[PDB]
Amino acid sequence: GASGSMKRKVFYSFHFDNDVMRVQQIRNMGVLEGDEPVSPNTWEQIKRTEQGVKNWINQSLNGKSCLVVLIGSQTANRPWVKYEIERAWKEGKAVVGIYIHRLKCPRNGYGTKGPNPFDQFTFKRGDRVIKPLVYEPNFNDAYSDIKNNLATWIENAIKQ
Ligand SMILES: NC(=O)c1ccc[n+]([C@@H]2O[C@H](COP(=O)([O-])OP(=O)(O)OC[C@H]3O[C@@H](n4cnc5c(N)ncnc54)[C@H](O)[C@@H]3O)[C@@H](O)[C@H]2O)c1
Repeated sequence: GASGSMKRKVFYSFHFDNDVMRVQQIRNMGVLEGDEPVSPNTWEQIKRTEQGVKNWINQSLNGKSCLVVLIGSQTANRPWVKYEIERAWKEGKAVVGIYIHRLKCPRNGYGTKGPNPFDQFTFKRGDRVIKPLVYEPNFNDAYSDIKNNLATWIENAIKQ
């Protein structure tokens, strides 16, 4: 029989102006099925109102079992990243973080390691306190380390 592929659909949460090209490398690995971004002009239209942004986030997260935060230098302070993490967690979805400063951006090279966005918050499910999982790729050749382990990392978050 012809072999098939089955990839988990995910929502990527990240700081665009610093990390969009690093996240592209993860898309290129072909391991997860993340939604592609809307165009810049479409994003500007969405951003005209807070309700529009929330509608877009809520709709994009709806059919996703896992939110994947790609952690760069400023991700922890992005207000819509906070909203996305909160929405995914409140909706019972998996939440996981991956540091991406060791992915080499064609423009900015290697990045500054940023704070863990999740550490600013206390997460609970059913009165248990949980810390979302965060993975730190190998300092040298982070691309290959991520590619080899990303699918498992997301399944670990799903089972949490
Ligand atoms: N186009 C998109 O899909 C898009 C863009 C930005 C943010 N977001 C959502 O908001 C969250 C927070 O991100 P943020 O804090 O960077 O938001 P933000 O609203 O602060 O980002 C605005 C910036 O996004 C850039 N941008 C928009 N569309 C882009 C694209 N297609 N490719 C490259 N750059 C693009 C613009 O340069 C702009 O400066 C993200 O996790 C994501 O869910 C989505």
